[PDB]
Amino acid sequence: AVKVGINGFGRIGRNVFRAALKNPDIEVVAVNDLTDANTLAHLLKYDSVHGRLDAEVSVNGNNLVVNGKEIIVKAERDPENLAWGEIGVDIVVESTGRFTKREDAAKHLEAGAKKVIISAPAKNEDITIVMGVNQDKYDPKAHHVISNASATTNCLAPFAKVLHEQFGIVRGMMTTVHSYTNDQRILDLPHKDLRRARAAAESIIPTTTGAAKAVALVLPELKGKLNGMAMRVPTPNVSVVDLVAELEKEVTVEEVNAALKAAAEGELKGILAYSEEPLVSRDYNGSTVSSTIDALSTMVIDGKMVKVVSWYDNETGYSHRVVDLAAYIASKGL
Amino acid sequence: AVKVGINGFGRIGRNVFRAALKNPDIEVVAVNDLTDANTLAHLLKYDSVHGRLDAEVSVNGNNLVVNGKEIIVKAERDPENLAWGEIGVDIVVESTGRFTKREDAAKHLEAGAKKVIISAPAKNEDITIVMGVNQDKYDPKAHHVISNASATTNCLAPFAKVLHEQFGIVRGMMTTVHSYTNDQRILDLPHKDLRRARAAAESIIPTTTGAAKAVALVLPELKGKLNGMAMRVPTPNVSVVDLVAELEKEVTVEEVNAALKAAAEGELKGILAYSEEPLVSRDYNGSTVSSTIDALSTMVIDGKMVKVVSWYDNETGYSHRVVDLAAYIASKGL
Amino acid sequence: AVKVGINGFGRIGRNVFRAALKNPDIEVVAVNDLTDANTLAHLLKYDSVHGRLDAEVSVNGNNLVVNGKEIIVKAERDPENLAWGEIGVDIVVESTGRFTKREDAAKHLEAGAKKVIISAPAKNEDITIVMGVNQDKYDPKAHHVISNASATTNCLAPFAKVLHEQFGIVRGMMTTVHSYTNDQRILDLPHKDLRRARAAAESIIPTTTGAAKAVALVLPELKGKLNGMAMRVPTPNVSVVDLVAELEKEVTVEEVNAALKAAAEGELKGILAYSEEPLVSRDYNGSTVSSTIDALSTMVIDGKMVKVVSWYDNETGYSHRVVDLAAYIASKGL
Amino acid sequence: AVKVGINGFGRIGRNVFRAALKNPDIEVVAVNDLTDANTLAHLLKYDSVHGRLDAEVSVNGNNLVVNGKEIIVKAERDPENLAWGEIGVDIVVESTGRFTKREDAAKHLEAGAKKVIISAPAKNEDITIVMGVNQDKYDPKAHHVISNASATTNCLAPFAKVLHEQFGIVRGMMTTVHSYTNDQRILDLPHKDLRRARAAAESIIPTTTGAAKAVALVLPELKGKLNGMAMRVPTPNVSVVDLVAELEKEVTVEEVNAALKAAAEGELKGILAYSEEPLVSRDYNGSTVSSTIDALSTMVIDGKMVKVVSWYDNETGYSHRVVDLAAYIASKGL
Ligand SMILES: NC(=O)c1ccc[n+]([C@@H]2O[C@H](COP(=O)([O-])OP(=O)(O)OC[C@H]3O[C@@H](n4cnc5c(N)ncnc54)[C@H](O)[C@@H]3O)[C@@H](O)[C@H]2O)c1
Ligand SMILES: NC(=O)c1ccc[n+]([C@@H]2O[C@H](COP(=O)([O-])OP(=O)(O)OC[C@H]3O[C@@H](n4cnc5c(N)ncnc54)[C@H](O)[C@@H]3O)[C@@H](O)[C@H]2O)c1
Ligand SMILES: NC(=O)c1ccc[n+]([C@@H]2O[C@H](COP(=O)([O-])OP(=O)(O)OC[C@H]3O[C@@H](n4cnc5c(N)ncnc54)[C@H](O)[C@@H]3O)[C@@H](O)[C@H]2O)c1
Ligand SMILES: NC(=O)c1ccc[n+]([C@@H]2O[C@H](COP(=O)([O-])OP(=O)(O)OC[C@H]3O[C@@H](n4cnc5c(N)ncnc54)[C@H](O)[C@@H]3O)[C@@H](O)[C@H]2O)c1
Repeated sequence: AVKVGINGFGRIGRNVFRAALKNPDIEVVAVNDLTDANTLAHLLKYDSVHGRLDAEVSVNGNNLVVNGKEIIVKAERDPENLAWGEIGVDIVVESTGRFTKREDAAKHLEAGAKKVIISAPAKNEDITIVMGVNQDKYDPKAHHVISNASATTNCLAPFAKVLHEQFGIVRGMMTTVHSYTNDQRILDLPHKDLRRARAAAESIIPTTTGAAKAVALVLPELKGKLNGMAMRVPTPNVSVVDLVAELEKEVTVEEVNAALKAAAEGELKGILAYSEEPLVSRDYNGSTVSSTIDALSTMVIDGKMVKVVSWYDNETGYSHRVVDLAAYIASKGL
Repeated sequence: AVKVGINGFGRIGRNVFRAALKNPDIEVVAVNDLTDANTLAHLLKYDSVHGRLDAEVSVNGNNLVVNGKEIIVKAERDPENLAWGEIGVDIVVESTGRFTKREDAAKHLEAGAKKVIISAPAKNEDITIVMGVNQDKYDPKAHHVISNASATTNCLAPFAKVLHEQFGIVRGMMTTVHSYTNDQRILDLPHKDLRRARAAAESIIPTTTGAAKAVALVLPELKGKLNGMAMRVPTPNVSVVDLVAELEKEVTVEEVNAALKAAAEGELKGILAYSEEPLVSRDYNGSTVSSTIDALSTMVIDGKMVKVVSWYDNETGYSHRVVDLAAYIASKGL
Repeated sequence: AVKVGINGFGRIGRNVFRAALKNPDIEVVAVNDLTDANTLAHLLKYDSVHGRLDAEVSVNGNNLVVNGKEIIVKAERDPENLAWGEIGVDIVVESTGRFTKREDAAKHLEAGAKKVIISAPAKNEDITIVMGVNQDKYDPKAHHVISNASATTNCLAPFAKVLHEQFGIVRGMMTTVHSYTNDQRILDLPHKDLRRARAAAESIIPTTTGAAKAVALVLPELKGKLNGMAMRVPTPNVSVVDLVAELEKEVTVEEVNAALKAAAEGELKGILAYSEEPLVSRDYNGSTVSSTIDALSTMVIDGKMVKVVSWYDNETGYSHRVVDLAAYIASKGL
Repeated sequence: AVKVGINGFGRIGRNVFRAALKNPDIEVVAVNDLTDANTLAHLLKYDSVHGRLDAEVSVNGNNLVVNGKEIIVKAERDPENLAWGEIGVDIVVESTGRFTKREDAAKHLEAGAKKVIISAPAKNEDITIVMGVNQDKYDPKAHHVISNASATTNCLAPFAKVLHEQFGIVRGMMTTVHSYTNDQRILDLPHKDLRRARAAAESIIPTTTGAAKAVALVLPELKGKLNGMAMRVPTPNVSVVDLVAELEKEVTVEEVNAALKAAAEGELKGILAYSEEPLVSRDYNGSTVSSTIDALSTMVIDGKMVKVVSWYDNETGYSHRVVDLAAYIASKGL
């Protein structure tokens, strides 16, 4: 239905493409990176994390060919030269990781695009959205550069929403044991973050995260009530959020879990899931939801302090949300 | 000085041996396991985590020879047959992981030993000790089966003591992002804990930890106030404790860090350490302290909820504490 | 059609079960291990390597239930008490790793089974078979305890057969860069093989392998002409054989590759595959063939010496061959 | 004694710096990279692979301060702006990986340096040297841009030299199971080499190498007789060479090992080592020799074909050879 372009055909760019392949209302007509079609096709076909792409992939000139459909391949380092308008691209998924500033992402609009979805926390964006939490705040008239936040925020926000509405969150802190990403390093290389500069597959690497405070962007009532950190570990994909919060209402483990299960079946179905199985990260590789409560981990002290653990495939879940947001934004008229 | 025997020459047994080599007051004269001297000598000399042992290691008959001293090698799976008495062994380090219950650990006493140190949380032990927290409670007359707790409790207890004494802990929850251990599995094998049954180097594995509740054993005032869990990750060694606690007094990050640093350079020197550097797990491999505060991670919300993160080499640190405890127990008379 | 029993429901045991689910001619009616039905069910449903099993799995009493079919679960350490006869099991897949000697595997026969397939190299087996190479040598009247060799031998034999037949192998050496298995150790632990005793996910570990010499059992003309070793590395599954051989004829890379593809498309279709794609180990996870030639790696030096590289999913490919062998054996009369 | 500059303060650059701190004849007065002094100092102080540097490290403006010594820090992307001459730098270690072509490496000469050592195979270099094999071929008057070959070639050449002199090599093929390096990728990213584009810590990754070919550069008699490949695996450091060669005469494992042991204790002392211990990769971390024979792995088939396996710490060993070459080149006059 709506024509979409993807700038930065990497981990999120390609997984967003995989997700788009399952959404008939979304059509990816062009992608942009810093290599050639042959390379992007090879990477799209064979994935070290999600296996071979269950589709036909080939190349024809500067175009990828998936199931007969041709996708234009561009290699413009400067997004202002993408000429999105000429090929009718309305929504651009900005996932290079280099253009999170509005002034930069806005270059896509200058190139003829209508809307831009930054696949990460942004700066000076017109608004930040987390599907299932605040998409109703999207304004087609005033919002052109939208942030889909981070995978961590998309995992926490949904169940933070439930805990707050049902029991009221006074204050809380979280840690996300997160798999490594391409923003880290193989073997001790320069990095603005001296922790992320260290060999990713050899250590537990503490690093900051704005996910806790970013939750306030989608749930204003939580402003100043949350904070947290991250710990990158030697796993290629799938992460988990560990939240410890003080509640206004006195609760039991059963009550907390019941409320999370109810939200997973109702308001947040497809966004928040609920599991009573003793699973591990590998089990969630490929999961499309944004957050899956690990019910067995739920605990409470004095009926006022609770710990909630939730899984999330930082690649697949987030990419699906990006597509859901694309379709949602389009449904409001471009 | 004091004659020591080690039952279960594994990760702790061997690292305890390395630490013993550095203390003139403790002499390891015999070790017991389930293999021959050739095998134990090879494992002792070459370590995948701690490098080559800086000492001369050889074999005479079926006994070990380290720096000119002969170490008797036994291979009895039933501790009752160890005859520690015949060779003047007074203190036995029980580190097989199979004899944490008093009925099993006491067999060493039945066999001639005077004191037994269980290298883990125990059952029906005379007392559980964490050096730097409650070794003063040790009574040579009434205590014969002693537990040195777990590495996690040895990491948490030291700073929980500082936090409670200086600000007062109302309640709190912790999570330890822990390296995998020999209790886990290489590739999905049967295990009582269905999570620990899964490929250890492939996932983030949520599992239990008695550390939080065990802290009450050495700090009774914290009874019923703490709880937690563990996340086993793909690293071979070094772990980290993440504590989120509600304090009684209002505090600032600087006040919390100052108290921890004071204790680290004061009363808990050698046990608790304090670091303001942005380091990673590999950097703590070989660390001999029981707990190192990652000061850069300390945070506070509403001046009441605090997060404290502490590193610990679960093998080296704990092993050193086992030896310190042995020397301490010996100093009180056998 | 034929009722099959699996002794040792581990990596091979369970992956053989998966393969059997896709073969209407073989029905697994019972499995034996050292744990309960709940544990085996959990392990069968969630695999850290091959993902979630696409089938309904539940427990009923002390039995398993897969897609409405009930699978009997036993927990007999001694195979002689399995009572295969009483439940009509004619073929037993011996995959515990503890009964590779004929006298031990034969205990299944005393228990009522008619044929035993040892899922590994054996001792005193009536015959060793590699599907696609010598199944024609199987004699229903004289062969009751059959070995399906190792995964490495199943990978090498097929193309060693092609090379010898087309160009004649004078002599050769092979090395298999093999993923770790459950016969190794998580962290330096006693092991008859001092190399396999070392932390499996931490090093490149040289270890012996009888695959090269075993090829002689399925290809007699190669007796005394091949030898090799293995190198265990930090990967969970998928291995690769590296064969260097002196040939009788002088050849070119194109000639060698062409002959391998001819065999893959004809004589050994389904057993030997041919690939001209620049892939990596992850890409072969799930591959059901016994051997896939990495054509881009083929190399020839000074006309007479060649290097051929072939991939193989040591779990999936081998398990499918076990099932193919069971079906083949059954087609000859039980 | 001789003033040295390091271009590309990375894995080799920093480890070369470590080796130089041990050689009184080599004085590193400046290093160049693409970051700030604080970052380089931090990376030099804490190494994820080799541990904390045993020296005092601090920063003073644009200088590193190691044990009171001032080390100038530059950040010039273009080698021609380095002005080595102005600071008396005579020998430059080119270890960025971007200037292996003579035309590029020569830029250091234009900037005032007298000699350039390319820490890798090069293009149109004046000469390629492997200490212990052909340093005697270095000509101070004609050789200004020298290559110290690869770590792999430094491992193979020394023992290939012994085998050829003692038995005569007809032809041979090699494979080096190599730890991953910074030229690879964390998670499937564009790369000219489609194999190296794949997640490095997740697969066995075949990749080409001219190491066996480069041997002819230092041992001209082996021209056209060798070739090989590489296999990158999930280990951070330490690699191993696996050579299979056809000899001009029949030999036994004992004779091959005896000749290798003799050379390691004689002519190649310090370059070639010999071990009869059953070790693994982690055991060689820190090894300063270029090649250590794993005697237990030596094999021979049909009298004329041998397999020799040798270990090498690709970072430490090679870095030491770089320093050795610098001292050697200086001793010949600048
Ligand atoms: N990986 C995750 O788990 C995850 C989850 C949620 C959000 N994100 C966010 O998504 C963004 C991308 O992350 P990723 O993990 O996919 O990174 P990545 O490194 O895998 O992909 C980035 C891609 O963009 C390309 N690129 C870089 N500069 C370019 C330019 N100037 N023009 C065109 N293409 C260019 C790169 O070649 C690469 O293919 C980041 O902002 C990140 O924070 C990542
Ligand atoms: N690894 C850590 O981080 C850590 C830290 C603190 C405490 N611990 C505790 O220490 C104990 C041992 O742990 P580990 O990691 O050293 O385990 P391990 O598996 O590495 O070592 C156990 C050793 O005991 C031997 N053994 C087993 N049964 C025996 C028996 N019946 N008789 C004699 N020897 C026997 C084994 O062969 C092995 O060498 C456990 O109770 C564990 O919880 C572990
Ligand atoms: N894993 C591979 O890549 C591979 C490939 C080809 C062949 N094999 C061979 O297959 C065999 C099994 O290998 P694996 O990797 O599946 O091993 P594994 O350790 O994963 O499985 C062995 C199973 O047998 C069970 N067991 C042990 N003793 C038993 C007994 N006495 N009675 C009943 N059950 C028992 C264990 O609990 C476990 O579930 C070995 O002989 C091995 O050499 C392995
Ligand atoms: N790592 C090994 O095992 C090994 C062994 C022997 C030789 N080598 C070779 O040594 C070279 C470097 O390898 P490495 O592993 O140290 O790489 P690395 O990526 O760790 O280090 C390269 C360094 O150079 C810097 N750099 C890049 N371009 C630069 C420029 N234009 N100017 C100044 N600095 C620049 C990078 O910031 C980095 O610090 C390569 O040619 C490689 O093939 C590597």
